[PDB]
Amino acid sequence: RMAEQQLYIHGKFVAATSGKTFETINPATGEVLATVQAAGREDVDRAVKSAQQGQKVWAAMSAMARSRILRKAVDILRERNDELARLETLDTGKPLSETAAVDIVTGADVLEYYAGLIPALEGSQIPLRDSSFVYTRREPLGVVAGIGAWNYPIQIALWKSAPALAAGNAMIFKPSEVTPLTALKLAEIYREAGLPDGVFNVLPGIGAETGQYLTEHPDIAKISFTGGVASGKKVMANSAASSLKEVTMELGGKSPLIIAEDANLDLAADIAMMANFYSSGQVCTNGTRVFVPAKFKAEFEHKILERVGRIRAGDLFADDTNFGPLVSFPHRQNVLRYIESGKSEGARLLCGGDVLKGEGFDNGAWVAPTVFTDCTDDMTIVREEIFGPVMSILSYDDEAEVIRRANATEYGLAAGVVTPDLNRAHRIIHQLEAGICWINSWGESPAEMPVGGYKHSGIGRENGVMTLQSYTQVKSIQVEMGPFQSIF
Amino acid sequence: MAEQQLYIHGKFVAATSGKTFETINPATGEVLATVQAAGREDVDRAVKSAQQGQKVWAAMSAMARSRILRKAVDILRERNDELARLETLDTGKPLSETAAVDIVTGADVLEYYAGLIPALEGSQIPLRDSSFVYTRREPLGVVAGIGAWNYPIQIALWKSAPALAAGNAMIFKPSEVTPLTALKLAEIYREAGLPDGVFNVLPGIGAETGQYLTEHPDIAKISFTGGVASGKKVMANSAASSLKEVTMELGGKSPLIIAEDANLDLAADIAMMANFYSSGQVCTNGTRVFVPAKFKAEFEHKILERVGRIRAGDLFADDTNFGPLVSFPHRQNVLRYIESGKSEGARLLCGGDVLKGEGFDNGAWVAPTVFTDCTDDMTIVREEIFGPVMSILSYDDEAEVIRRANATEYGLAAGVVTPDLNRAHRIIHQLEAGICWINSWGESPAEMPVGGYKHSGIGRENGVMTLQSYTQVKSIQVEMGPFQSIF
Amino acid sequence: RMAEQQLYIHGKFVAATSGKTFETINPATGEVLATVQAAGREDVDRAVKSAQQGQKVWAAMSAMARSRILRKAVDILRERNDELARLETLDTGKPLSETAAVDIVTGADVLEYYAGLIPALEGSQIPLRDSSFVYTRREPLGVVAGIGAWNYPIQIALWKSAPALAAGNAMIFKPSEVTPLTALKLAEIYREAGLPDGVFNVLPGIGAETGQYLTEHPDIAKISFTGGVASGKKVMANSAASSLKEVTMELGGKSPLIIAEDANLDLAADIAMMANFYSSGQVCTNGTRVFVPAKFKAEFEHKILERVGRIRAGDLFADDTNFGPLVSFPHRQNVLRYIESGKSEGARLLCGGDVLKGEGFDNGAWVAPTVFTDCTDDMTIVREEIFGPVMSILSYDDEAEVIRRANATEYGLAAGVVTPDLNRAHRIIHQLEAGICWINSWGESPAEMPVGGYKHSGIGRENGVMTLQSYTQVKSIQVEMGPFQSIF
Amino acid sequence: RMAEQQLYIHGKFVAATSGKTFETINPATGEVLATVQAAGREDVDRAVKSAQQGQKVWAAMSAMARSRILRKAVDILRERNDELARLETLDTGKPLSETAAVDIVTGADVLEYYAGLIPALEGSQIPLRDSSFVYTRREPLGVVAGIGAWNYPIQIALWKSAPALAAGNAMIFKPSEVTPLTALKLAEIYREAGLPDGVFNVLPGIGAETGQYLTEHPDIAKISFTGGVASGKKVMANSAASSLKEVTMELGGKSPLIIAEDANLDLAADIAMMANFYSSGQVCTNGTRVFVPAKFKAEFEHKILERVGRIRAGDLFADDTNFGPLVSFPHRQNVLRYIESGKSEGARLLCGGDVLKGEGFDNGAWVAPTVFTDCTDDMTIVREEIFGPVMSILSYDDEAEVIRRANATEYGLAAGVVTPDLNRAHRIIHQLEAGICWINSWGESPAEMPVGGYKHSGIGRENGVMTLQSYTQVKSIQVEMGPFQSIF
Ligand SMILES: Nc1nc2c(ncn2[C@@H]2O[C@H](COP(=O)(O)O)[C@@H](O)[C@H]2O)c(=O)[nH]1
Ligand SMILES: Nc1nc2c(ncn2[C@@H]2O[C@H](COP(=O)(O)O)[C@@H](O)[C@H]2O)c(=O)[nH]1
Ligand SMILES: Nc1nc2c(ncn2[C@@H]2O[C@H](COP(=O)(O)O)[C@@H](O)[C@H]2O)c(=O)[nH]1
Ligand SMILES: [Cl-]
Ligand SMILES: [Cl-]
Repeated sequence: RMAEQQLYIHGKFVAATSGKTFETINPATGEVLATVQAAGREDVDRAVKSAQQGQKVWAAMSAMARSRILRKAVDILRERNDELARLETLDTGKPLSETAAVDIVTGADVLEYYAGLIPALEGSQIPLRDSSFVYTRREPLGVVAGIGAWNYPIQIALWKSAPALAAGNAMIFKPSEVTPLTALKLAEIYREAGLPDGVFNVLPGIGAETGQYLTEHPDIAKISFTGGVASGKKVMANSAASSLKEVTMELGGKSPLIIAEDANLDLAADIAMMANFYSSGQVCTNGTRVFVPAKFKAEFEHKILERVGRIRAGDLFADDTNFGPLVSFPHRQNVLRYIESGKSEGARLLCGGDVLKGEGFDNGAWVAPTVFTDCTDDMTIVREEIFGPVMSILSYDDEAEVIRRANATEYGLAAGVVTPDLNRAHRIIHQLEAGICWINSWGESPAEMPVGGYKHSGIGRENGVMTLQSYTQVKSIQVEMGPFQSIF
Repeated sequence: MAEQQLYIHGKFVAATSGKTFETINPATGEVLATVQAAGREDVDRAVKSAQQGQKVWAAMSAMARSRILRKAVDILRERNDELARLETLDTGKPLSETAAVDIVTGADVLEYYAGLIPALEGSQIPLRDSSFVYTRREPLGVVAGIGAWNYPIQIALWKSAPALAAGNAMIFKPSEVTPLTALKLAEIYREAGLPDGVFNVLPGIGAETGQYLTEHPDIAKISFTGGVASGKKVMANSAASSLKEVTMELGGKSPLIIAEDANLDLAADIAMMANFYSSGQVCTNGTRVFVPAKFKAEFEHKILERVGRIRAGDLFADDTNFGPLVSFPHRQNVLRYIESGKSEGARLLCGGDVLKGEGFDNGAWVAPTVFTDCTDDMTIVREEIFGPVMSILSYDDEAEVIRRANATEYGLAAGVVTPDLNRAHRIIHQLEAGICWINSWGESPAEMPVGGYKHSGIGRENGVMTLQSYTQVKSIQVEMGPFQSIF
Repeated sequence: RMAEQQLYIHGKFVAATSGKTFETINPATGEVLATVQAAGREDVDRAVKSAQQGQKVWAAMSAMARSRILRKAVDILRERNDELARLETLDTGKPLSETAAVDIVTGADVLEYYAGLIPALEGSQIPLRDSSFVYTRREPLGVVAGIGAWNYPIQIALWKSAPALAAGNAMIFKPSEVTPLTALKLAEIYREAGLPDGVFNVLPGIGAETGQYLTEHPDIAKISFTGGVASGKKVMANSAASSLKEVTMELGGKSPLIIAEDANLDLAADIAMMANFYSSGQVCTNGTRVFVPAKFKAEFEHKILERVGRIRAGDLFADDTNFGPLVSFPHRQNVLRYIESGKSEGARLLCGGDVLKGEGFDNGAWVAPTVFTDCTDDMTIVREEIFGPVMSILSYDDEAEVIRRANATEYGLAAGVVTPDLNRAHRIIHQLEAGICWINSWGESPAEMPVGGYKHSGIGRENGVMTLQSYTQVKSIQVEMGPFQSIF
Repeated sequence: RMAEQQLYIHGKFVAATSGKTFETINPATGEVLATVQAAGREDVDRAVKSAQQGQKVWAAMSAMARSRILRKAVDILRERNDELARLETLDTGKPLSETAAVDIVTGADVLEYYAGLIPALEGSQIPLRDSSFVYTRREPLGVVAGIGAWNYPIQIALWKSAPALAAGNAMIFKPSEVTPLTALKLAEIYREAGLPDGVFNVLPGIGAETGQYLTEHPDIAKISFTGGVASGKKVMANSAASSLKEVTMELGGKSPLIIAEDANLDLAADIAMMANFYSSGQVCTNGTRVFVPAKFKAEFEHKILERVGRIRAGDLFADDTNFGPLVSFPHRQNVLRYIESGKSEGARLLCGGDVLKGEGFDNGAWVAPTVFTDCTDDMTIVREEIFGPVMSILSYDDEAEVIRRANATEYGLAAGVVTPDLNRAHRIIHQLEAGICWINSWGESPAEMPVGGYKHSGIGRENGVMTLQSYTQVKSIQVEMGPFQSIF
């Protein structure tokens, strides 16, 4: 077993003063991975004052000095990629085949990206007249808070802290109570790279206490939240009631995958598989509404079933395992409730629909890869994000119809189209009300590419140059060199 | 005047609320007009009208949109005086202000954004020979603006100009105190060729019409200007309902720092313009004036001399430069703060009472008021008054004044008066405010982003960035290589 | 006959002091349109001193004051579009069906575009440390010169003067001696719009004198030239040798049009026609090397023959005329020599190849629309810009081959591909060495879109936000607020 | 002495086929440092073909892969700083106190800066209408050539190669024949960092042969030149006559230092010293015209004499040496000619004016720190760049006068003002016709700050984000999804 996990405040581990702890479970076995201390209201106050002190040191350094420190953190993350991925697999249940290739690789890609952009962060200068001009400064916000989710723990920590730190802020990061372990490791790595004490503090805890204490704190200038749509609305409200914080939200979706009448169905089946069953379906951007032309539906169903049969659940550290248990046993219960609603509302179950059983599965939170067909737009499984391995296949007749049905949702995160035709690909994508659109692919999220939701799926964006800027605030300065005229 | 209706889809329409309210002329106490209030059903009609207009509007070319907004600018320039007189009647601000500032600078911002529409561009990012990303800056759709009463038509233009320029339709709710010019603007936009529904105006009260807007599920963004308390309610309800993007321009308690090397005639002029324009009803006003102790007595003399030249009177008279407050309930709140200053030991330098006599007894007048000997714990020093109440505070050294200038939950504006190169930039760089003026006050060019730090605001208005903030980024990856599935 | 045309200097017409004149001819009839004064060395020096004085007034105005004046000029151009187009047709020989729909419309579009961008022209601000920061100004160059070509006289005058003026400069414009008339009209329009005197001066003359005097003048900060590749090299040399001027050059090309194996051949033929025979083939961006798959070549040739048979030469003011004479008898002589070279080098003449004869044609320099096929990469007509209505059709077998052959040229101006396939369209275009690339279209040049040549086809760009910036020069300013340390 | 120095082509040293060599002299002793092979016409052609091959590999890599390789070159340069600085001191005669603190540090600072910006290099996307859009690519130019100067050999090589490589190009670099050695070392360092073979080739040689072969080559797309005004005009002409290359030129200046009437004269004297005597006056940006108010002139002259007496010439490797010989004996002869010109025209010699003599100086190309006063705007030493340690002090009476005199020159490189007054500093700087402006300082050139000349002092800029973009060329691509309409 691991040692009791403490808070990370001001460059060292420190005991919480809340007197409270929680446990994180290994979802493959049900065993306790670690007991974790929970940050109380006073621990949060201590973290903010640590962050205020560190942020001043960090911002006073030169831009290239900050760049070099983050680059050293990148180097450590590349060296420790396999070790960090193994820890992430234990905490999340995701196969090592995923965590060692994606989670830290792409988290570090984003930190590496923003490290190089720090010196390009510039204000503007605006001439008004010969005797007066304006210039702007992109100043740090100060202390910002990141609230992470459990499906990509260290990647989310990196995607939130990289731009925040790169812009000259300190960040207090609260990982999900489900998956707190890699965030604490990241804090140690940042310190090892030379990040000033206090610039990245980590506070494990539960949302109702530690999360709320951060969102309410008067000296936190911005909150960045990743999680479910409902919890997001609550976070965003509480941030306004306290001190009118800036907000960023990356929430869930019900993203449509549109298969065009001229699509190759093997390619379409491969994209739908990767859009539904990666990380056991626990991805906010998953293409869980798969729209297929009626004339191709039966053949598409056959190709999905063939690929589903190739899914390899088992030992999460085995090279050939590509499917894991869900992150927790309560989450499995929620996915199973959705599956039962699909059955009772008349969707046709093509495969899966139950837990996995037998040696090596009975103690883990496993759900079989599940595919429903003959789905309709009013069904619960079609309208609501499930966050488990459940694909809904929907038939359609014409392009105008599928665009309307694709857009007829409160969600807005991602979308995609499969077509070899130039006009159809751009024409359709331009009409879809989603922030992340994939043509003949799914899932790739380059550090350069801003990502976030339309409508109820988000506020603001992550990644790209714009996100570095969104972690600064503009100060406009007018220099008046002419004589000032008063009307009094 | 005739009973004022809602403006929905290019025409005046009766409200379905069965409710009305009155707007009072603050100079006479008389009712200017009865105004229909938009109910929950009216808001839904406005949204559906806005959805229809926005699609027509967004389908036009960028230059087609530019030309239509430019035509609205031409109409606003022509009707500057007519609109200003209506603004004066509704707000109590002197015609000397409304005819020179309110429509002029409102139109300036609309004109600025009209020209930037064709420059609104996405990006393209190569990943590898076989895949690239490009982005679109798409309209949000239907957005809502909630205006304040101190600059009714200017606020309406500063919100609607970037929103319309970005391809959105806007539903605008003016303050119930000052609803009249927003309705005039709606007619002007239509006359310019704005498609029906792209700018709808829904007068009403904040507790009903404003709340219905913040709650509507099909509104993508709310832009609010007003007080801090009302703002927190707006931003909460916008999140609880449909997770709207939000922009907030709130009040402040902005510091004016007079340096030890400042010319005191210049410093006094800046302090005057920072406190008594629009009778002190300006969000950015420099209501905490920090003066070095060694010059405090002389500065107080120079302020008193200039206060003596203030000309209250007929708001349509050329030489009038001071008006009544926007309403009698607001005057009562301002008087509550003034009495707080007296009881907490601040020294009254001038004013502090209502104005009396022929032509003033019927208006909501408060005399220009100056407190000195102020300390950082006083209520008048800590809280926004939004009336003509200057607070003068003494200081000894530069480090102190910076700490005290920043020791506030507000973050809107700030300024320094000094002829020294290093001092001006050095001090300004350390102040926690979004709008900083050196050797001046109040100028807000269309090019210059403005908004608050800390409790004074969220987001910005004006400048290129605000046009972008009325769009949403769509990222599109083109994968020309063979897609690899691990299953 | 028109009245004698004078120089335009400092807001009024003025006699040249050179004592020299030239005539501009109506290319449809041979009649003298007007006698035109030629600017001498002293006239250029007067124009520069006028421009220097006007530029200071212009640059001192507010940004929106400049914007409003250029917009008034736009409004005048819209109102007089048909009158100016008729003058352009008389001077150039291009059909009114073209000049009234393109030349002034698109010239004014660019002026309107830049008029609106003036307030967005901004510098930068760069923090170095707490005690020092840098800011930049985008200052006007001062006095710049534009040298126009004869195929699009007023359009070029607008595309050069609009960004130059919007950036705060004065421009001295030298129109082609072939086509000086609309530039003089534009100068009056600017003044009527409120442009300060001296900000746009126009100096007709011949290239060997007036053009050379401008390129040599020591107080002209930049030369922008449109013309042939050969003449361009001469101008760029003289500008460097005299005073080290900044330079922009829009030269000719031999642009490839690649027809993919999956293209609809009616669409491909329509694009090829528009890419070769608009303005009687006198267009720098024309797609004069048409690459067609071997298996479709015969059918494509038939479709070209059918469309060529529809070309309607005749009265240039008639609605149905869509083909005009070449601008002059010397230019037709050169085109005729290229046609004869094609015949003698073994290319197969598909149609045309001769002068037009008979009533209405004997007085103009008309050449029949000409198409050569069976062309090979070594032929003179394939390698060299003809600037007449001469299409070369080349067969190809595979995609790698056609990209190689398309790129095997010193020219670099434009290119295009015809294909409905998403991957093919972007994949091919990304490999073509040209600045202006069209997918399933040809010729459109939006004000927003920077256009210019690779390799020998140009230096710099016109249109787009970047061209406004390129008519400014960057000044960097460091404010050092810390104590300066000397090592001596 | 060193072994015969070879060319660097395609990742290795290779013997030249020209049969020609030249020698580089140690300016402190007159000894031959090394015999160096000169690249011939055939050698330039091999280098270009090597560069074309390397550039294709380099450009095909990911952006972050290119960033990492340039960052490894940075790390090696930091490590080998002292070794490289000693070599630079031997080759240039600049004191080790300079070369070890400035030359490699600031060269590497720029490489490090551009390494981080590679992922931020983005094109644009422009919607035209629902059925058509434009997007742009910032493509590499291909093979570019940089031609270096002798005063900052490795710094110039880094400032040219860093943006060029970061933008995806290969560069062929020709160092000055006076100082060829550190460029060859840089070529090895790049390869050691993982730069693909051919991406950075170094061709020592003379300007009239090797330099000309580069400017003439048809497959080099851009020339970047740093040197004198005269040779620049020659280079820019030959580049146009051959293949219409893009050009950047960083030439000399006669930059003014304006001392305001409210300036502290100790600060002004310190700024004037650093603006004139660093690198023994061999800096293009030097403030060689020092304008002082008449009322302060006598006191300022005394303060200059005091500080000139503190200059410590001697052993270039001694810690306390801060002044060196000139780069070569022929260059000293030209500097002496300028000094005699000052005497013959009646300028008053305040100090210096002769060679240094005695043990340790008789064998080196030493010139004493020289200050002329009572200078006027028509004097040769005032009008012409000397590129030696020669300060000219000019009296003035009022602000308008000094701005006019500061600007009355063909040069435009730098300028500066000394004043504590807010309005005066910005007011004056905004009116000066120079690209590089310093307030209350001199000489600092941050990687973020674009630098280059107005008027005859240059074309284009170096450093800053704009210089990364200027090493790409814009390709505009229109996607037309609507039906194309032909008028034929
Ligand atoms: N998008 C998203 N949804 C989540 C996440 N965690 C839980 N959910 C969703 O929220 C609900 C349960 O959340 P809980 O109340 O257990 O935190 C379920 O609908 C579940 O799918 C998360 O990290 N991201
Ligand atoms: N690209 C281009 N070529 C031109 C232009 N004017 C003339 N030429 C070319 O120059 C040659 C003869 O014209 P000249 O410039 O000698 O009068 C021919 O090759 C002709 O096509 C022009 O404006 N653009
Ligand atoms: N600005 C500048 N001038 C130079 C440079 N090298 C030589 N010069 C100047 O050019 C002239 C000729 O010197 P040369 O080029 O033959 O060494 C002299 O006035 C010399 O000072 C250089 O690298 N930069
Ligand atoms: Cl491990
Ligand atoms: Cl009236």
